[PDB]
Amino acid sequence: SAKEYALSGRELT
Amino acid sequence: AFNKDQDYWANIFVTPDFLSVETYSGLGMTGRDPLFSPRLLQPDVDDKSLGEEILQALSDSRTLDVLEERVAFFDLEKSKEQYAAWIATLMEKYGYRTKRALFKNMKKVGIHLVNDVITIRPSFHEKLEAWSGNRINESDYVVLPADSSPTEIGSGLRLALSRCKGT
Ligand SMILES: [Cl-]
Repeated sequence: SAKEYALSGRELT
Repeated sequence: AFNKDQDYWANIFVTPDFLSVETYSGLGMTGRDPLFSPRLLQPDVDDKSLGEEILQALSDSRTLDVLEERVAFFDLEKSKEQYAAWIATLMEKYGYRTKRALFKNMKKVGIHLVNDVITIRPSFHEKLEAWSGNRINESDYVVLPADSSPTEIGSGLRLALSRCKGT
């Protein structure tokens, strides 16, 4: 929630 | 179909051995939505099949507008078990001996549909199990109208994949 970050089946958008 | 101002999320994880189209759901934070069976494709799947899969995965993407729904969706023990379960399946199905084998050449392309636009973001494979938008410039995004043919979406996914960075 922007650069995204994907980790552990999750993604910060 | 897709509602105005509603976000729909899908991620594609690609190894040399497979292509996995995954519905992500959430709100701000998103996560692989375990409601939906996986959508595993042959690494060389044709553009049209891929595009159709991506559009369907996008259509399954939920906005967790309900608080309790969000809290439950992102429960740490549950998230942890699901991700671990995720790894296990992939490893078992394609015969990866270790997690590293599974992840070491895994690319991730993020797909985001909001309003009239599908945005396909290459990612930087920063750690074994982490993909970041850092070091991917906005200009490397593949942007397509939402009404693109499944083939153009598939082709666009392939373009983004070619722009992922690693190691
Ligand atoms: Cl977030």
